Amino acid sequence: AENLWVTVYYGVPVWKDAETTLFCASDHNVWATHACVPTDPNPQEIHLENVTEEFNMWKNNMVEQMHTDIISLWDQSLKPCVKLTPLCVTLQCTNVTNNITDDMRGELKNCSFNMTTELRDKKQKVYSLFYRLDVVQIKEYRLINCNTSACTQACPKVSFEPIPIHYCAPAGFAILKCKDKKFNGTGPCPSVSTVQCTHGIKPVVSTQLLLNGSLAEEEVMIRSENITNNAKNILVQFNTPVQINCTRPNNNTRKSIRIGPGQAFYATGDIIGDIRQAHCNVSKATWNETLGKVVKQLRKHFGNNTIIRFANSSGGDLEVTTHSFNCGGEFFYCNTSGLFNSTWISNSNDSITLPCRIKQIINMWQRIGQCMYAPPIQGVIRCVSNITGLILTRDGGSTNSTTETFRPGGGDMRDNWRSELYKYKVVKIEPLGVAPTRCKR
Amino acid sequence: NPQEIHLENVTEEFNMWKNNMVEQMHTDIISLWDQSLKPCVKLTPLCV
Amino acid sequence: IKEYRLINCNTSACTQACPKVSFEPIPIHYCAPAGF
Amino acid sequence: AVGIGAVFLGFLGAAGSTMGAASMTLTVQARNLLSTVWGIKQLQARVLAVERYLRDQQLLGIWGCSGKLICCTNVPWNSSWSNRNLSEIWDNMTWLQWDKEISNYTQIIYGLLEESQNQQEKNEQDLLAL
Amino acid sequence: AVGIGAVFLGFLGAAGSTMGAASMTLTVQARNLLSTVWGIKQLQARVLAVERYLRDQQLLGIWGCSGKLICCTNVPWNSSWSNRNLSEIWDNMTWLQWDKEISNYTQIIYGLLEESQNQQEKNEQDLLAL
Amino acid sequence: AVGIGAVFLGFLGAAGSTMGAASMTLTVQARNLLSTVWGIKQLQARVLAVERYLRDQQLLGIWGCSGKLICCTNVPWNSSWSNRNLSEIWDNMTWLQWDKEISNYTQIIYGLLEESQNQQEKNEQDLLAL
Amino acid sequence: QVQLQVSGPGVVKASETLSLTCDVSSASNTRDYFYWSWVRQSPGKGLEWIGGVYSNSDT
Ligand SMILES: *[C@@H]1O[C@H](CO)[C@@H](O[C@@H]2O[C@H](CO)[C@@H](O[C@@H]3O[C@H](CO)[C@@H](O)[C@H](O[C@H]4O[C@H](CO)[C@@H](O)[C@H](O)[C@@H]4O[C@H]4O[C@H](CO)[C@@H](O)[C@H](O)[C@@H]4O)[C@@H]3O)[C@H](O)[C@H]2NC(C)=O)[C@H](O)[C@H]1NC(C)=O
Ligand SMILES: *[C@@H]1O[C@H](CO)[C@@H](O[C@@H]2O[C@H](CO)[C@@H](O)[C@H](O)[C@H]2NC(C)=O)[C@H](O)[C@H]1NC(C)=O
Ligand SMILES: *[C@@H]1O[C@H](CO)[C@@H](O[C@@H]2O[C@H](CO)[C@@H](O)[C@H](O)[C@H]2NC(C)=O)[C@H](O)[C@H]1NC(C)=O
Ligand SMILES: *[C@@H]1O[C@H](CO)[C@@H](O[C@@H]2O[C@H](CO)[C@@H](O)[C@H](O)[C@H]2NC(C)=O)[C@H](O)[C@H]1NC(C)=O
Ligand SMILES: *[C@@H]1O[C@H](CO)[C@@H](O[C@@H]2O[C@H](CO)[C@@H](O)[C@H](O)[C@H]2NC(C)=O)[C@H](O)[C@H]1NC(C)=O
Ligand SMILES: *[C@@H]1O[C@H](CO)[C@@H](O[C@@H]2O[C@H](CO)[C@@H](O)[C@H](O)[C@H]2NC(C)=O)[C@H](O)[C@H]1NC(C)=O
Ligand SMILES: *[C@@H]1O[C@H](CO)[C@@H](O[C@@H]2O[C@H](CO)[C@@H](O)[C@H](O)[C@H]2NC(C)=O)[C@H](O)[C@H]1NC(C)=O
Ligand SMILES: *[C@@H]1O[C@H](CO)[C@@H](O[C@@H]2O[C@H](CO)[C@@H](O)[C@H](O)[C@H]2NC(C)=O)[C@H](O)[C@H]1NC(C)=O
Ligand SMILES: *[C@@H]1O[C@H](CO)[C@@H](O[C@@H]2O[C@H](CO)[C@@H](O)[C@H](O)[C@H]2NC(C)=O)[C@H](O)[C@H]1NC(C)=O
Ligand SMILES: *[C@@H]1O[C@H](CO)[C@@H](O[C@@H]2O[C@H](CO)[C@@H](O)[C@H](O)[C@H]2NC(C)=O)[C@H](O)[C@H]1NC(C)=O
Ligand SMILES: *[C@@H]1O[C@H](CO)[C@@H](O[C@@H]2O[C@H](CO)[C@@H](O)[C@H](O)[C@H]2NC(C)=O)[C@H](O)[C@H]1NC(C)=O
Ligand SMILES: *[C@@H]1O[C@H](CO)[C@@H](O[C@@H]2O[C@H](CO)[C@@H](O)[C@H](O)[C@H]2NC(C)=O)[C@H](O)[C@H]1NC(C)=O
Ligand SMILES: *[C@@H]1O[C@H](CO)[C@@H](O)[C@H](O)[C@H]1NC(C)=O
Ligand SMILES: *[C@@H]1O[C@H](CO)[C@@H](O)[C@H](O)[C@H]1NC(C)=O
Ligand SMILES: *[C@@H]1O[C@H](CO)[C@@H](O)[C@H](O)[C@H]1NC(C)=O
Ligand SMILES: *[C@@H]1O[C@H](CO)[C@@H](O)[C@H](O)[C@H]1NC(C)=O
Ligand SMILES: *[C@@H]1O[C@H](CO)[C@@H](O)[C@H](O)[C@H]1NC(C)=O
Ligand SMILES: *[C@@H]1O[C@H](CO)[C@@H](O)[C@H](O)[C@H]1NC(C)=O
Ligand SMILES: *[C@@H]1O[C@H](CO)[C@@H](O)[C@H](O)[C@H]1NC(C)=O
Repeated sequence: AENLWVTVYYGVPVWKDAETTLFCASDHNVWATHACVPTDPNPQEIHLENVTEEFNMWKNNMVEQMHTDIISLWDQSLKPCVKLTPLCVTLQCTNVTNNITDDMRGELKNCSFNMTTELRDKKQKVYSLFYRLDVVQIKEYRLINCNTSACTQACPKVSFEPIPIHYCAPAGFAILKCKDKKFNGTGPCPSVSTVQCTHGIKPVVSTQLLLNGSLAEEEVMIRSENITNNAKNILVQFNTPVQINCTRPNNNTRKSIRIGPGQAFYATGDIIGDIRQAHCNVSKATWNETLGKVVKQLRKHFGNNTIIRFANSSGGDLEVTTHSFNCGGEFFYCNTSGLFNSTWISNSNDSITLPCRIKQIINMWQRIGQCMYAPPIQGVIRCVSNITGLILTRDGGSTNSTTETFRPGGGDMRDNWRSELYKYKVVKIEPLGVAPTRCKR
Repeated sequence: NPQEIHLENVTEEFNMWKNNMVEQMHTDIISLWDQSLKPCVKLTPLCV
Repeated sequence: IKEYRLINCNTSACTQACPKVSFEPIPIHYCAPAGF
Repeated sequence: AVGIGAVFLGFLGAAGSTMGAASMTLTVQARNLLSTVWGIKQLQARVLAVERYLRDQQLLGIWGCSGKLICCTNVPWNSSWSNRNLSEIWDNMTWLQWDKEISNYTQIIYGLLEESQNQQEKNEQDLLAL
Repeated sequence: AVGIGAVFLGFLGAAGSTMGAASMTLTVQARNLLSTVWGIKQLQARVLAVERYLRDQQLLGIWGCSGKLICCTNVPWNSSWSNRNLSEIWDNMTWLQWDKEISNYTQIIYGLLEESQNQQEKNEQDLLAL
Repeated sequence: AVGIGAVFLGFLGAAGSTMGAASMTLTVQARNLLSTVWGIKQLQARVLAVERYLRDQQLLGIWGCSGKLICCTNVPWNSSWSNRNLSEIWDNMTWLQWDKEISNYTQIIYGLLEESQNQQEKNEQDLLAL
Repeated sequence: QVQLQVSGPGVVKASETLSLTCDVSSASNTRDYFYWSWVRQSPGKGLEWIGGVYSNSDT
């Protein structure tokens, strides 16, 4: 005695997980924002009351899409630039000993070489300054990348500064944002909203230290796909930033030499004045209190009575072993030994200085056979950044001892994008539904 | 047989100096010239 | 530089024009999509 | 209750509401279904949105519910698909839970709707001859 | 009629005519609204035309005016939108001037129209429930 | 035969069947009409498929047959198009032979239906004016 | 989320006219009418309702 008939409702508020291509929106640069749809002046963010949605940062297609997009943009930016194929030659290199400090002995090499000119039948003897990490002995030297592949010089006009990028779904798709604070990144989220676009995410490239990122609104957040698994990276988000001042004090002089028809190679002619190592300063008290907060948060996962210590990086390439980043074109690799060196017992104006090495031959992404030459930046350079998070790895994991060792990590830039896209997911809307009703056709 | 229509009783404001058609034609012509010059020899060794 | 060089050498390399490609102008009609 | 305005919910504000409450916001969801690194991606996204919208419209048309947000049908609802009464359907759950519950029987209902529409069209054609 | 020519009314011919006279030539406008560097932009031209036509059709459908040239609706006309009289607009103004006049009230009218269509659909469902 | 079961024909199973029998499988055929350099080729293919589907939909709409699989029209059937009776058409030959037969009289019939629907909508508008 | 910002002179002379302006910034562009109102609280006293107006009519 029911007499219920099918009724079709078009436009019901129903969605489910889907994978699509999010397009870019922004308010000469490596990240091409000229082709992006301009952002709306007043973004629309609609709160979904009585909606609990399952989120998972570690299986988000948005991270993969952003990674692929960034690599594609980098390749596009490097496509219309000079290829340094003639640069692979025998180099007569001597040690730079003119006004240098004890910590800079042997880091720079004054290398002379023959090079092509505008005319095919003419050659020129030129000289340059090359960092020790860029040249390998065959007094006879050659560039490190010569036995791997050719290098494409980065064009001087395009700026390496990150620009905010907003990711927007097409019609028929929605982006759900988890407004719930203290969020683990995995599981239910009761406070959920829908946004036409994500917030401005600056594609900051860094290892062992998340720079110019987003800060937690309540307290330090620890996130891990499997915290009990030592093989899974741990993402730490700070509630407050730590100011870090990174500087190269050398007054580098850029001289451009003609290497072919319409092809110019920018070498480092000479350093005007004293030569000293580039370095990064960080406040000691701020770092200490941040580490204390991180230790207290980690104690919630690894027990209140455990011993938390921060130590060396395990090892590997210079990109993963040291904090790698870029400061206005110059690519820095900083020895973060003084930061992660302490132990904690479960009971002033001075600052920590990290020495840094500058590099010109670079490999941003985890690829072999695709390298880039960074033109030198004229004059002193300095930058100020906000350390807002960390990428950590747990060493060992045996239950014999009560101590836990955490070491800096990085290398994979997918984790860097994950720290910003943790609260965002993409779904496809299904406006068609069928329900039972007493109504009949 | 092109099909023209007179818009009787109509007046419209024109501005030739800010017409997007001119810019579009310029871009299209530049793109065509770039396309036509790609699949043939580049005289790099001529510089001697 | 009796010695001479092409004017473009110190600016950029030159691409030889395709020999079978003609430079004759052809009329072009710029036509909008539907709804325009 | 004297000095008060009015603000209407957005695209999916009715998702967590009951089915009856959400049935009044169908047009809001409906209107939003249509609107080289970035060019081809945007073009493909537009084509995909057009294809999805046209697929939904074609399904509605072949069900005889063309141009109707709410459209009753002649297909009876048997207890196998859902044993729940109307009282706890339209006043105690949302549409997302409904999609979760009856996701298995969606294709059967769609096929029954198609066959019912075909039978209705044939019956109408036969009657119209007289 | 033996000796007589054919004056085919043209596209946008009644643009300058009054609204009353221009409303009689809606067909000539509505009938043909859908119909390496060159091909790539021809493709997106086709896509743009298709999506524009589909959005217009969707807007017509969600108001309950699908497949119609003139559609009488149930929403009242608020005098605040325009204080002009019927004889004024329908005999001393063109469609373009009307669009310029009420360019800032189109969205509210569309929202009211779709809300009224949803209400009408709900009322029809309730009527069919008996 | 008791205990036989049932299996229903697929996409074009009724291609070689009679027109009257083949008229039961309209929905099955209807639902199947929508679903770097190779990216361009596939985009062209799917865009053209969408354009053809919209062409068919608009062609039906200009006859007033929107959303109807079977739609009757007021155009009389002239004898010279086909002198066969209904029994010989709907019970002794398929749709392919029919289309082959009336391939010559397709465009004229389409124009006749188009003008008939135009006259019908004009008459409806005139009647609703009063 | 609707946000309200108040502005006006910090000091006004006696027997003069005090002018205060509250601006409204709303992230939603759909047609909506709010009811705006002014509420003043004296130092150490309870709140007082001055007056209000609709956002779509002169009421
Ligand atoms: C985190 O965010 C902070 C704050 O935004 C970042 O710190 C900023 O870093 C940028 C660049 O990295 C820096 O801007 C530069 O400042 C200098 C002083 O004004 C300028 O030298 C420089 O302008 C030159 O470079 C631009 C391209 O970057 C060119 O567009 C411009 O024309 C200038 O280039 C001329 O000069 C150079 C040098 O002589 C020469 O080689 C060129 O050919 C040309 O002649 C930039 O404007 C900001 O000042 C920094 N802000 C602060 C507060 O420190 C930080 O880097 C971010 N961290 C990370 C990891 O991304
Ligand atoms: C690097 O080497 C070059 C050449 O060997 C040095 O340039 C010479 O500088 C001296 C002193 O200023 C001049 O007398 C020579 O004429 C220069 N030679 C050339 C070829 O330019 C250059 O000073 C060296 N730089 C450093 C930092 O040691
Ligand atoms: C640049 O090229 C010249 C010419 O080949 C090099 O000088 C030659 O060096 C070789 C090896 O020492 C000698 O056998 C030749 O006699 C030299 N020729 C001349 C004309 O000097 C020169 O060493 C090259 N420079 C660099 C920096 O590699
Ligand atoms: C580093 O962190 C500080 C503190 O969070 C940032 O200063 C904030 O800047 C924002 C800009 O959107 C303002 O709205 C806040 O009011 C500022 N806060 C403070 C306490 O001053 C600073 O912008 C950050 N710098 C970088 C480069 O990320
Ligand atoms: C998180 O990682 C731990 C450690 O690997 C997983 O537990 C292990 O599961 C494997 C499965 O074969 C067992 O062999 C190990 O003995 C387990 N080790 C411990 C310490 O329990 C655990 O399953 C992982 N969690 C999830 C959710 O995948
Ligand atoms: C990093 O800190 C060091 C000291 O730990 C700074 O070195 C001082 O730099 C100032 C420049 O204002 C000089 O006046 C001092 O004489 C330097 N002292 C020493 C001991 O070297 C360095 O400048 C700081 N760098 C940045 C970028 O802040
Ligand atoms: C990084 O540099 C900033 C300036 O860009 C330093 O900020 C200064 O901090 C001192 C306190 O020691 C204040 O007296 C100055 O007024 C600040 N300057 C500015 C411009 O605000 C900051 O201390 C530096 N941090 C480190 C770790 O070296
Ligand atoms: C790990 O810390 C240790 C000691 O603090 C560093 O080990 C030194 O490494 C250098 C270069 O390989 C050797 O010359 C020293 O003899 C080592 N010292 C000791 C005590 O073993 C090591 O460099 C640190 N790791 C990193 C990545 O900085
Ligand atoms: C990073 O810095 C640490 C601290 O200075 C370096 O460890 C030093 O290594 C030198 C060898 O050059 C030893 O003489 C010192 O005794 C070490 N110091 C300590 C505190 O252990 C470490 O080698 C640096 N890392 C790299 C890769 O150079
Ligand atoms: C979210 O759910 C709550 C209850 O779970 C809804 O509040 C109910 O509203 C109905 C009718 O609107 C009342 O009969 C109930 O008594 C209310 N329950 C409670 C606990 O107050 C609320 O309306 C829902 N929100 C939305 C936006 O749909
Ligand atoms: C443009 O204006 C003229 C007059 O200004 C319109 O012609 C009028 O048409 C109406 C209706 O047919 C007649 O009642 C008037 O007497 C006509 N006026 C004159 C002066 O002859 C004309 O129709 C308008 N153009 C179009 C295309 O409609
Ligand atoms: C295929 O053709 C055969 C013969 O042309 C059809 O068999 C006929 O079926 C009808 C009714 O369906 C009977 O009235 C005839 O007597 C049958 N004729 C013969 C010779 O058997 C058959 O139905 C057709 N099948 C399909 C699927 O089209
Ligand atoms: C350059 O200096 C380094 C480091 O002091 C030393 O190992 C190397 O032998 C020196 N080379 C010379 C003087 O050619
Ligand atoms: C290039 O040479 C370096 C050191 O000379 C060596 O470590 C590396 O494996 C070589 N790479 C290749 C591809 O041969
Ligand atoms: C976050 O995810 C972890 C991993 O499963 C889970 O155990 C934990 O309960 C979650 N936390 C919250 C607050 O939901
Ligand atoms: C670097 O050298 C140039 C040229 O000698 C000079 O103008 C400039 O001031 C120097 N910069 C610094 C920071 O000393
Ligand atoms: C660590 O100590 C706090 C008290 O400060 C206590 O609430 C907490 O439960 C302890 N942690 C665990 C995991 O028991
Ligand atoms: C590490 O800390 C120890 C004290 O535990 C100190 O002696 C040593 O110098 C520190 N090393 C660095 C690189 O800061
Ligand atoms: C190229 O050479 C010509 C003539 O010598 C000169 O006028 C011109 O400025 C040069 N251009 C460049 C880019 O060097």
